Amino acid sequence: QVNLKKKEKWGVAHIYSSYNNTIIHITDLTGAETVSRWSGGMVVKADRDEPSPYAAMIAARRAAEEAMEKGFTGVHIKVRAPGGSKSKSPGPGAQAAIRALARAGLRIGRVEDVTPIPHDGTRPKGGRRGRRV
RNA sequence: GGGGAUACUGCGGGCCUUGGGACCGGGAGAGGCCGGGGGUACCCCUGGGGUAGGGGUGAAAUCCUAUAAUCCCAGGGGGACC
Repeated sequence: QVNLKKKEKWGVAHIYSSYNNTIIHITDLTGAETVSRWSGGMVVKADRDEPSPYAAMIAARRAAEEAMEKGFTGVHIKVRAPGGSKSKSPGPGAQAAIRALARAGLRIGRVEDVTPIPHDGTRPKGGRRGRRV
């Protein structure tokens, strides 16, 4: 119980956003201790509705209120679209979730598109012609 | 079968330098080969965290996951690719 004068506790919200779901995941400043992890698939029951900025805001609110219960007055943001051979655009859930966090009242610090981009590229799926849908 | 002409072609000889070849100089270039050193990304293993879903679709399911998954963190390894 260190004598905390500031009560400016800062954590990190890692936001995995894709075209199929979104995961809010709040940790300490390191990232090695988790404090809240909420998903579209927790907050709803329709798979097609998992990605939505609706239910993204809800997952964000639940994770936020849990974290600001536990302390953590502010959060840095690390939004992450899927990997290198997959898509490199996050989705709507990202901006929706950061807006939801600000609404919840956590001081949003610095934001970063921490998306793993390859300097080479493994082969992506779909084959030579892609998805012929 | 003879005789004649000699521009062109051929044959022989000689000269030339414009075509081409050689050389020299400073540059250019993802030309090639061989060696070394790296870059993310991805996958697996280990350890820590943290629990109930993840994934995928037009919508779903197969599949993965409560032996602890997805997510996050620290290490190790791997093969491709720049």
